[PDB]
Amino acid sequence: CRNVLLDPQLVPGGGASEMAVAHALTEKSKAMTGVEQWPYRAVAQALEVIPRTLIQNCGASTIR
Amino acid sequence: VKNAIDDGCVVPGAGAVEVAMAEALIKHKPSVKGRAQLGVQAFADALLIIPKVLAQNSGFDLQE
Repeated sequence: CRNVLLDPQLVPGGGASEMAVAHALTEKSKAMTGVEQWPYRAVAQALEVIPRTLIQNCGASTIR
Repeated sequence: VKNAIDDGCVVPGAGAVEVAMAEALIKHKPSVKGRAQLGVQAFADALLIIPKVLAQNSGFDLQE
């Protein structure tokens, strides 16, 4: 209620949200180039470990 | 290909044959006695290794 009352804008996430940012950063690292791209690509991946674990409970090859 | 000349009949494989044969055993007693039945379960699940494990190598869960 404090969330909605502050910002009527909210994410339709569901672990979709961690994932959304993770892929977002990978796209940008490639475009920008520069000395920043390797540390920025490293953090992109860290975020992606988390929604992968949610699929681990469900079954099959998580990464596919 | 020597065998193909020997037999007249060649089946589709890839652990196709083996699930079919295992299914046939689980359902009824082949001799109708309980003495036979204790080895029969054992015989049927032994066969299932060949198909499931092609899935395992590849990275696809075996039960599915």
